[PDB]
Order: sequence, then structure tokens, then C-alpha cells
Amino acid sequence: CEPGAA
Amino acid sequence: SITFFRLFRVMRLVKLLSRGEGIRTLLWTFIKSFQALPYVALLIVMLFFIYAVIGMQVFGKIALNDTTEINRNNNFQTFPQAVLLLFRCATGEAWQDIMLACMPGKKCAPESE
Amino acid sequence: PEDDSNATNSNLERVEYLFLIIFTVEAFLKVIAYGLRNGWNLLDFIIVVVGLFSAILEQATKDVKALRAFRVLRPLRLVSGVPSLQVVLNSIIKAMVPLLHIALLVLFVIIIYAIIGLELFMGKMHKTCYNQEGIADVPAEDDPSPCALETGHGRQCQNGTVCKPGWDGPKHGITNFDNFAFAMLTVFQCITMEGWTDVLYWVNDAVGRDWPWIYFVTLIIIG
Amino acid sequence: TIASEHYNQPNWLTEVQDTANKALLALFTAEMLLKMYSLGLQAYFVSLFNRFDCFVVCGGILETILVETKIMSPLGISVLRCVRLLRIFKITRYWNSLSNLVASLLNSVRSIASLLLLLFLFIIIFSLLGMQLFGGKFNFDEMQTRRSTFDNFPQSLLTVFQILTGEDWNSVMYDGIMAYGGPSFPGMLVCIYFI
Amino acid sequence: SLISFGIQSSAINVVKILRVLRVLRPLRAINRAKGLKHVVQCVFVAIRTIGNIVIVTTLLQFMFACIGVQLFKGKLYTCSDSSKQTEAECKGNYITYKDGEVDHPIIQPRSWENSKFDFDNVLAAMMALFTVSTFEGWPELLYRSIDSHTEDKGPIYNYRVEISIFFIIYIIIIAFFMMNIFVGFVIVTFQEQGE
Amino acid sequence: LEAEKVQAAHQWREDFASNEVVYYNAKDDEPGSQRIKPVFIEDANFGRQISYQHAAVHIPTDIYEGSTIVLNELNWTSALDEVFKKNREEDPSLLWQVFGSATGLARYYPASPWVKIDLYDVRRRPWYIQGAASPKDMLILVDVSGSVSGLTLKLIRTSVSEMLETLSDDDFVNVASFNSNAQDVSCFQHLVQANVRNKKVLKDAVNNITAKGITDYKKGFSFAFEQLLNYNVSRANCNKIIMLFTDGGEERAQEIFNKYNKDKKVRVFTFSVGQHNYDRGPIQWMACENKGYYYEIPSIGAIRINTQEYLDVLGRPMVLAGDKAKQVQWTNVYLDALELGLVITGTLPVFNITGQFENKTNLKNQLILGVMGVDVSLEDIKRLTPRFTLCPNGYYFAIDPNGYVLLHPNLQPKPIGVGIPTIN
Amino acid sequence: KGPDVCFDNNVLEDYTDCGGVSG
Ligand SMILES: *[C@@H]1O[C@H](CO)[C@@H](O[C@@H]2O[C@H](CO)[C@@H](O[C@@H]3O[C@H](CO)[C@@H](O[C@@H]4O[C@H](CO)[C@@H](O)[C@H](O)[C@H]4NC(C)=O)[C@H](O)[C@H]3NC(C)=O)[C@H](O)[C@H]2NC(C)=O)[C@H](O)[C@H]1NC(C)=O
Ligand SMILES: *[C@@H]1O[C@H](CO)[C@@H](O[C@@H]2O[C@H](CO)[C@@H](O[C@@H]3O[C@H](CO)[C@@H](O)[C@H](O)[C@H]3NC(C)=O)[C@H](O)[C@H]2NC(C)=O)[C@H](O)[C@H]1NC(C)=O
Ligand SMILES: *[C@@H]1O[C@H](CO)[C@@H](O[C@@H]2O[C@H](CO)[C@@H](O)[C@H](O)[C@H]2NC(C)=O)[C@H](O)[C@H]1NC(C)=O
Ligand SMILES: CC(C)CCC[C@@H](C)[C@H]1CC[C@H]2[C@@H]3CC=C4C[C@@H](O)CC[C@]4(C)[C@H]3CC[C@]12C
Ligand SMILES: CC(C)CCC[C@@H](C)[C@H]1CC[C@H]2[C@@H]3CC=C4C[C@@H](O)CC[C@]4(C)[C@H]3CC[C@]12C
Ligand SMILES: *[C@@H]1O[C@H](CO)[C@@H](O)[C@H](O)[C@H]1NC(C)=O
Ligand SMILES: *[C@@H]1O[C@H](CO)[C@@H](O)[C@H](O)[C@H]1NC(C)=O
Ligand SMILES: [Ca+2]
Ligand SMILES: [Ca+2]
Repeated sequence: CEPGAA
Repeated sequence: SITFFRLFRVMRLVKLLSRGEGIRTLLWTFIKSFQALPYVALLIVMLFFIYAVIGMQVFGKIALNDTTEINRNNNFQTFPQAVLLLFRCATGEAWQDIMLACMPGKKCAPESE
Repeated sequence: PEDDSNATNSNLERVEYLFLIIFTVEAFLKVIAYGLRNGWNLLDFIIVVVGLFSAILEQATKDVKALRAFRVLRPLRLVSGVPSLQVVLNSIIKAMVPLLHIALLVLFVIIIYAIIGLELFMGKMHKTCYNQEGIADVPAEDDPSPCALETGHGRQCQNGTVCKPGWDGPKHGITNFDNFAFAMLTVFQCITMEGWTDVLYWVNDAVGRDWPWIYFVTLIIIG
Repeated sequence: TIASEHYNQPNWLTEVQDTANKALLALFTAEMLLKMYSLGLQAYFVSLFNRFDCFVVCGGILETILVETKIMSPLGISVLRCVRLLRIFKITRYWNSLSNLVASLLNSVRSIASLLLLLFLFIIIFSLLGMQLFGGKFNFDEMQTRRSTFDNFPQSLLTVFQILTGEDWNSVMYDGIMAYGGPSFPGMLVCIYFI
Repeated sequence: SLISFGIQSSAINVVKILRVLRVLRPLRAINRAKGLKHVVQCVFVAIRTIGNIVIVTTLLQFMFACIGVQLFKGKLYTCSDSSKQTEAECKGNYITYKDGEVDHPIIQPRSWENSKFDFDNVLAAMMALFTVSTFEGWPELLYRSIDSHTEDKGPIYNYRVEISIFFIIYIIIIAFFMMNIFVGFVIVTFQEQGE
Repeated sequence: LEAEKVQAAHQWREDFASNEVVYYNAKDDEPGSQRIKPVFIEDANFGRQISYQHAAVHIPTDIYEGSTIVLNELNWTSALDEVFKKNREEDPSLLWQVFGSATGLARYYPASPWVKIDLYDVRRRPWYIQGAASPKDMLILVDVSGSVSGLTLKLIRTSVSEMLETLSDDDFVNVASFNSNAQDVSCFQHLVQANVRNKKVLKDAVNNITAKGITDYKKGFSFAFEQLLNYNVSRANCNKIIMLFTDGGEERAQEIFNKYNKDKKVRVFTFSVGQHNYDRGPIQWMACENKGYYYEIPSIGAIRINTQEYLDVLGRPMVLAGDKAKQVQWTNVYLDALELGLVITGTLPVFNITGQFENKTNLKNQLILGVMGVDVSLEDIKRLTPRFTLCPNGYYFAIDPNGYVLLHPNLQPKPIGVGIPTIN
Repeated sequence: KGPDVCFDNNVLEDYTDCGGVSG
């Protein structure tokens, strides 16, 4: 998965 | 050097301290007592000079690490800086930490050989 | 810490009721013998009244628990009781009036030096090394120290760091010269000869090393 | 024999100090009984030095028992016998003044113990007030335990005594300031307690 | 000076122990600056007068140092990892987490180290009590002494808080009373000279 | 059988380190210890350089070698290399054969160098925890009262999140909290399985708890026992344990421990977390009357070593069973530590049997010495099920008695996900 | 379907080894 932020 | 003249206006406050007895009598009497004994205060100057020179000769070459108590701010590498260190020790400000940082077994400064 | 308690505290909270009852009975009985101008009797009255206030407010709300700091004034009644301690207390606070021309000189010196350090060090200690990657943290080690941009004479950041603005302060923002509230406290703390070299070094790392010592040396020599 | 005890001493030294501490206590008790005899009981308990010496010898006798019966660890009792080295001053003129100073100190006891009582009351009052103000509020997330807190009565007494001596008095105020918020307006009005 | 630029070869210390002896130049101006000789003579008379206070303060500090040796010898030792309570148990490496972050492990060596100032022998106790009486770093030594419980063992959090009575008594006697007796003596002697 | 007879004939050398025990530390490239340098040929069955002459030893960074406990184990676990060297000849397809000791050191067969910070402990691996004890029904009690706020609550949130990592899919867990009111921390409200997804919900709700209010041990303990008597939901019907996380107190809750735990069917493990000054006497009583244990977690470095030793108490009934407890147990599909893909591992615990015939046993012989494992690669199980004869659309698959697939043409050598990715 | 084996509640167990028995 793409490195989704918080 | 514009700020050297901005400190003049705040000095006008001493006029209010001048007015009124008590303050103006105690301060004057103690000032003229300090002026009447200029040689008792010269012993302290001589002590600071001698001890600063001795510390300069002995602990001069210790390397200045900022993680210790002999750093860029506190060192024996100049007479003004040694006098400042002695003033801090006389104030009693972690002087034992400086003593431990002057213990044998430290690294010498790169410039000193 | 956080409203926790045990059995002993719950028992003391009920012994407090008996103590307040005794004090109120004393207050009422003493009130009907005289119809109170003494300072100690006034202290007793204002202790019992605030105790009643605290009890009533605690019952009503079931900060209220902050005005219970009037009970730490009850141990002062011991001085009232024994008269051999009132004499000593008067001997203590009677030679304090002479030390009032030295408490005003201290006030003047603190004000003067706080205004001088406010015309000299106002807002100059709000930048520190921050790394050149993902930052907002101060990679300036566990204890960050102020730096200066590569145009002044303050401390210069390390090889792999950059002096960037936007910093709280040397000690979470308490030790500063930002206004005549933060300077009046820094000057007092330096006068008490505790942590004055820390402030001197923080100024040394922010504005340079030539001039700042004249301030902090004369401040301790005079005050 | 008292000043030659270090950590990790040789096995012969701890036996030398164990036999000398008895061979000298025996001689001091013999001198005790000789003082009672050759001078009389009252003429013994006139002089001030002669009442402290009895205290030291009875303390030694009663403290050998506790050590040999393994109840409590040594605390230092025979070290008060080195106060008898002050008798050297009797050969010089620096004994009349020293005796007179102690005489004045003993004559002024209802003053010393009364002046210390208000200091103790001041520390107690400012300990309870500080314990109410900062009790349990020094619990910050950081790993440091902050040994100088206001959590109990002994700990709040130690903190107040440390502030009284002045050492690191600003480090406690920097903690009491952040315990009520931070460098804000109403929270920082807590420094008036420390000042 | 003379017997120095003549060594012109013997680095063998000597030079470097003859150079730190030039520092006596300022003191040759005492005899040629009448008014500066008088203050030196006055301070010599003052230090000769105040000898009893210094002697009876050193004598008391010695007894306090001996008591501290009895109470704390070999007890204030700590391992870097606060889980090992023995030197044989304090070898190798251990993981410490930076800034209390469980996702930032750091290996550091384990070291069995003593306190900065320790009550091991009598001279170390004398030094520690001196730096306690100067009110510098005494809270650190107090809370390190509170944790100590057994010889050759690590610290235990708040083991004997009641041991703070020793330090409190030392500051009361040797830091508040005996360092004020000296100032009172100076004042009284100067008053007698002026009267 | 050759790791229990050798240990029984071992003489405890306390300071015989001058005998120079000899081994090969895996993580290297000492008083009492030599060091073997191998040849390290490269093999195709493995993906690394392996030597068939001796067995490597992994000692965790937090465990100091050259110790009396460690050096003794490197001496008696040296006859294994002769039977390690014998299992291979019969079946040259043998993969990693490993003895996971209870001291912390594993000695694996294929002498191969170990793989930044090496946080590997053989006592936390799934193939070790599976064979060290039977399944469990652990319910975690968290003290969220006022006195735990600050640093103590930070060590509690990590300790609860670190013990959950010691749970398999055959175990059922639930986390509660009491602050004078007993309630769950999550949406579950009963004992749920400890698979990957359910474990993330429980350890995400733990990281969102706040400390406030008085403490009530009696109200929080009734909620614990009453949740272990459900029997409506699916459970493990095995070791029922209650693990209490707190600092200290003054209540022993004797009445609650007799209304529910009269027959001592529930073990109570009590943890005293943080650096504080509170009475821990009542806490140790709960762990003694109920057949549990008492632990202390004063700092972050003690979390990892103290949340795994509760398995030495759950293994006591298993040791006394005898040869009836010697059952090979295969674990779930997992990625090998030494980069070998997807493997399953056998398991057989070994017992301390010193002084078996001469009656001096049950002194310390109620604990296991370690768990022995052997790895089977899924590429080996894929070689007994040929596919090139059926059709492109035909395949084999196999599942555990849990539903999880062990072999299937949709299982890829990569970890499964539990939620959306987040990063600060 | 969970495991069929079960090993708990043996009567020869020690019970004498808590973590606070030492003190
Ligand atoms: C399997 O079980 C057997 C026993 O059933 C076990 O063998 C036993 O091992 C212990 C060592 O832990 C031996 O203990 C001897 O006696 C004392 C007790 O520990 C030791 O003296 C000190 O003990 C303290 C602990 O309180 C320790 O910290 C210290 O280092 C010890 N040494 C000192 C102070 O110098 C002896 O050193 C120790 N050894 C001797 C006397 O040789 C038991 O004697 C062993 N029992 C038998 C029957 O052999 C074995 O370890 C278990 N298996 C494993 C893998 O642990
Ligand atoms: C744990 O402790 C010792 C570490 O080396 C080992 O004990 C030594 O094992 C040697 C190997 O067998 C012995 O050497 C030979 O022993 C056999 C059997 O008695 C005999 O042939 C001779 O005694 C000897 N041969 C010689 C000297 O040529 C050592 O004698 C023996 N030493 C002692 C003190 O026991 C243990 O074997 C080791 N444990 C394991 C499992 O390896
Ligand atoms: C399910 O659990 C409940 C209680 O946890 C058991 O008891 C039932 O409780 C409900 C709610 O009050 C009531 O219908 C009865 O008291 C019980 N139901 C019965 C006896 O049928 C219940 O036995 C458990 N099992 C089932 C199948 O419900
Ligand atoms: C008149 C009395 C009080 C004199 C006291 C001096 C004697 C008893 C004391 C003072 C300092 C002591 C020394 C202090 C430290 C050490 C280092 C170590 O190797 C143990 C012995 C040794 C060397 C001690 C031997 C005894 C010693 C010399
Ligand atoms: C006079 C000496 C003995 C003690 C001085 C205490 C008084 C004057 C001071 C010291 C601490 C102060 C408190 C510090 C912080 C807060 C929090 C906020 O809600 C504003 C008011 C309040 C509650 C302050 C009220 C005034 C206060 C209680
Ligand atoms: C301080 O000095 C240098 C500077 O980096 C380095 O050796 C180290 O940081 C410190 N010294 C020691 C001995 O740790
Ligand atoms: C391993 O299993 C295979 C499968 O038939 C067979 O060769 C034998 O059972 C085993 N090999 C041995 C024991 O060498
Ligand atoms: Ca200080
Ligand atoms: Ca609580």
C-alpha cells in the first residue's frame, strides 16, 4: 500500500 | 552601536532612588566606606590574579568538549576566561563539577601538540 | 495525582468535620464574650469561615478543593498559644523594618536590570539547530542551546545542522527577556546566584561573547 | 582505629579494629570506675565534660551488644570519644574561650530551642502549603522521576529544605510552573510561592 | 627566573614546575606598597585569631565523615542498566530507549560505577561532606544515599528516606551554625579592635 | 531424548571457565569462551552460507555471555551437535533444527551467520510459546485510576501491548479496566480470539486510555471472573489467567477471591509497574494464594523480559504430565527469521530430569529447559502435490483446524494487513 | 475446532514460588 500519512 | 545610547533613558530612574533619606544615607555611607578601604579589596584582586595564572598554567591544555564542564564557555585558555571561571566558582556554581572535569585523565587540546 | 484516593484520606476527610465543629464552637463561644480586634483572633475567624465555605462548597458540588489551603494556616495558632514563642516571633519580625531600605534598593536594581536586559536581549533566544530532513525536533541534543544565523557572532550550528527560527526557549520559555515579566524573574534568579551562569551562557550562544558578561557580572557584584 | 576503616579492607585490619575497640573500651570503663571512686559521684557529675564522657562510655557499652547480637548496623558511637581530643587546648590559652562559648551556649537553651521552633514551624507550614499546591501535579510523561517533589510529608519537607538552602531552587520552580500550565499568564503566578 | 632560562634544555618537568612559580611576582609588591603590607599583616593577625573555630570545625567534620563511612561505605554503587544489582551481574550491553520511545532502541555498555563523591574511606567522606556544606550538588548525594541499602549492591528507590536526618543534621550544624559562628567571631574581634 | 539425558549428567561448573567452552557466536565478525571460525560454503537448499560442521549460537544483545548460567548451557548443549549432525544424514532435506533454551540462547543447526538493532529473543517466538505451554484464556486487567497517570501509564500501555504479542490464534484474550467502575476498553465485551485483526483493535484501544478516578480492586475483579465464566462464546477451555497491571494498593479483596476463586481454577498474575512508593504487599498476596506469580516492571527495559516469564508458571502442569506431554505441534505459516520464506515449525519441549531415579526431583524440575523446533518449508509441501498434470485451473489447498490455509495458490510470502497505513 | 489436549490443574504442583516470597 502507498505510505498513507496520519 | 545604536543600542549603547538606548541604555541612557533607563538610567534616569536613579533620580527617584536619590530622593529620600535612608536610601541616600545608607548608600552614601557604604560607598564612602568602600572608598576608604581600597587595599582590603585589592587582596581579592591579587588572589584572583594569582589563582587565574596558576589555573591557566596547569589546566590550560584540557580539550573543550561541550558535554563536560570545561567547554567553550568555561575554560582556562585565556586570562579573562580563567578569571570568569574563578568568579563562577566563588559564586559557588557547580564548582565541584569543574574540579572533577579537571581531574587527571582528560584529552589535551589539538593545538597543544 | 488524578483524583485517586485511599481509605486514610477518606477518614481524614471526616475527621476534618470534627475539627471544624470544634473550631466553630470555639469561635462562637469567644464571639459571645467580647462582641476580635486582635490580629490572631481575626486569623482564627477567617480560618473558620473559609473552612465552613470549603465544606459547604464541597457538599454542594459533590476548584473547591483548592481553598483547602487555608488549613495550612492552622499551625500558626501554635504561636498564639504559647506566649514564649510570640516574643521570639516579634523579635524576628521587628528587625525587618530596618531591612526595608535594602528591599527597595533591590527592587530598583531588579527593575533597572530587567529593563536593560529587555532593551538588549528581547526575543534573541528563540532559534536552535534543527536537522535538514524531517525536523520540528531539535537535534541539538537532549539540552538544546540557542544558535545564531551565519551573519552574527553567536553559536554556529554543527556540520549537519541548520540554525532555524521558531523555538520555544532555553527552559520551556520561562528563562527569557521577552517582556517585563520574564525579565523581572530572570534578573531575580540571577541575583540569587542560582543558575546565573546558565543564563549568561545562553545569552553568549545567541548574541556573541564580547559584551554580555558586563551585564551579568555587574548585576551580581551590585545586587 | 575508627578512622582506618575503609571499603574492602584486608582481613587483618577488621580484626585489629575488632580487638582494639574492646581493649580500649575496657580501659575507658576502668577509668570510669576510677573516676567514680577517687573523686566521688557528685564531684564526677559536676563538670560538663564529665557528663558527656559517661554518656559516651555507656553508649559504647550498650552499642557493642546490638552489634554482637546482629540487630542493627553500626552507625558510629565511639567517634564521639574524639571530642576528648579538645582537652589538648588545656595546654594553651585557647581553652578558656572555648569553654566559655559552650557555657554561653548551654546557658542560652530556652532561646536556641525557641528560635529553632519557629524555623521548624515555617518549614512545616510551607511544606503543607506546597504539598497542597503541587501534590501529585509533578507527574510528567518524561522518564525522569523528579526526586524533588511534594508528594508526601517527608518528601515535601526535603524539597522545602532544599529550596531553603537555595541549591537548585530554580529547578523546582521551573517544575511548579509547568505543573500549572506553562509560561502563560495565570499559570506562572505560581512562582510567587517560591520567591 | 634565573635558574630557569639556564636549564634551557631540561624539559624534564622542572621548567614546567618552575614556571608555575613565577606567579609570585605580584607578592614582591607587598613590601614596597605600604598600606598593602598593613592589610596583609591585619589578615595574618585575623587568621591567627580565628584558629579555634577552624580547628573545632575540622574536628566535627571528621566525626561526621567517620559516621558517613560507617553508614555508606561501598553502598552508593550503580549499574547503567537499572535492573542489575551486582558487579558480576553488570557486564555486557543493554538496550536503552531514546526519549522514552519504545521504537528507538539503542545498545549501550553496562558499567558498574561509583558516585561522584562517595563515603568509601575517610578522606572521600571528608571531601563529600565539604561539597555538601558548600550547598553544591548535595541534593544529588542525598537522593543517592537514600537509595543505598546494602554493601556491593545497587540502589533501591526510596529505600531509607529516614537516612536524610544525617544530612539535615550536618547542614544544620556544620553549614548553618558553625559557618555563622566564624562570621560572628570575625565581627566580634573587629569590634574589640575598634573599641 | 538426547538433550534430556545429557543435561541430567551435567555437573554445575560455577567458576570452571578456565576449561574454555568452545562455540560459534552467530553475531560476530573472552574469559572462558573460545570462538570457532567456520568455512561457510554456500548452499542452494538454503539462501545463505552454511557450514555442516557445527551449530551456531544466538545470544541476545541484552543477555551477557560468559556468565555462569550462559556458560553452563553452552557446555551441556554441545552433545546436540552430534545428534544435530545425525538427523541430516537420514533426510538430507532437513532445514533449521533449533533448540530454544530458556536462558535465551538458541543453538540452530545450519551453522550460518545471523542476519540495525537485533531485538531477537528465542523465548518470544511463536514456535517457542506454542510448545512452552497449553492454550490460555488470558483476561488483562488494567489499572486506570488516578495514581497511575504520568510515566506509569506509559509503561502500562506498552506492557499490555507487549504481552498481547505473546498470544497465538488458539488463545482468547480481552482487556478490561477499572477506575471505581469496571468496563472494557474496546468494542468486544467478551473473550475474543487473538488473531492479527482482533489483537490490533485491543492494542489500539489500550493506547487511548486515560488515568482518572479512585481505584476499586473488588469491582474490577468481579468483572474479571464473571467474564471467564461466559461459556456462551467460543473459548479455549484451558488455562484461565487474570493479569493485573497496577502500581500498588492497600486492598487484598479476600472476599472476591473466595466468592469466585474458591477451588483455585483461575491463576492471577500481578504486575507492579513503574517507580513509585506504594504498598506492594497486598499485590504479592493475590499472586500467592491464587496459583500465579508476581512481577515488577520499573522501566521500559524490563517490559520485554517480564511479560514472557508468565509461561514458566503455565508450564508446571505440563512438566508433571510426563511423556503424555511429548506431542509434536506445528505452528502457523510464518516468515522465517533467517530469510528462508514461508515455513512451519515442529515443536517438542524438553524437561529437567536431574535426579529422576534418586528421589530429589520437583525442586526446580517443574520447569522446561527449552523447546526444540524443526522447520518445514512450504516449497517442500508444494513438491508432494504436483500441479502440471491436472489443468491450469486446478490446484491443491490445505487448512488448519482454524480455517487458515497452509497451502494455497493465493498465499504470498508477505505479511497480512490489519488496517490502513499511518505514519507521522 | 480448537486443540483437544489440555494441561492444567495438577495436584503435585509446587505453588510455593511466587515473586514476593523472597520479599
Ligand atoms: C535442572 O535442575 C537441576 C536441579 O534439579 C539444576 O541443578 C542445580 O543448579 C543450581 C545452580 O543454579 C545448583 O546450585 C548450587 O548451590 C547454590 C545454590 O544456587 C549455588 O551457590 C550460589 O547460589 C546463588 C543462588 O542463590 C547464586 O546466585 C550463586 O552464583 C551461587 N554461587 C556462589 C555464591 O558462589 C552453587 O554455586 C550451586 N552449584 C554448586 C554447589 O555446584 C544446584 O546444586 C544444582 N542441583 C543439582 C542437583 O545439581 C539445573 O541447573 C537445572 N537445569 C538448568 C538448565 O538450569
Ligand atoms: C562440559 O565440561 C567440560 C568442558 O570441556 C567437559 O569435560 C571434559 O570432557 C573431555 C571430553 O570427554 C574429557 O576428556 C576426556 O574424557 C574422557 C572421559 O573420561 C577420557 O578419555 C579422559 O578423561 C579425557 N581424555 C584425555 C584427557 O585425553 C575431560 O576429562 C572432561 N573434563 C572434566 C573435568 O570433566 C564436558 O564434557 C563438557 N560437557 C559436554 C557435554 O561436552
Ligand atoms: C448465555 O448467557 C446467559 C447469561 O450470560 C445465560 O443465562 C441466560 O440469561 C438470560 C438473560 O437474563 C436469560 O434468558 C436467562 O437467565 C438465561 N437463559 C437461559 C437459561 O436460557 C445463558 O444460559 C447462556 N446461554 C444461552 C444459550 O443463552
Ligand atoms: C589521627 C588520625 C585521625 C589519622 C588518620 C589517618 C589514617 C587512619 C587514614 C586516613 C586516610 C586513610 C587512607 C584512605 C584511603 C586508602 C586507600 C586504600 O588503599 C585503602 C587504605 C587507604 C590508604 C587509607 C588508610 C588509612 C588512612 C591513611
Ligand atoms: C503568600 C504565600 C504564603 C503563598 C502565595 C500563594 C498565592 C498568592 C498564589 C501562589 C500560587 C497561585 C496559583 C497558581 C496558579 C493558578 C492556576 C489558575 O487557576 C490561576 C490561579 C491560580 C490558582 C493561582 C492563584 C494564586 C496562588 C494560589
Ligand atoms: C568529550 O571530548 C571529545 C569531543 O567529542 C570526545 O572524546 C567525547 O565526546 C568526550 N570525551 C570523552 C572521553 O567521552
Ligand atoms: C522421508 O519421507 C519420505 C517419504 O516417503 C521417505 O523417503 C521416508 O519415509 C523418509 N526418508 C528417510 C527416513 O530417509
Ligand atoms: Ca548551586
Ligand atoms: Ca490507584
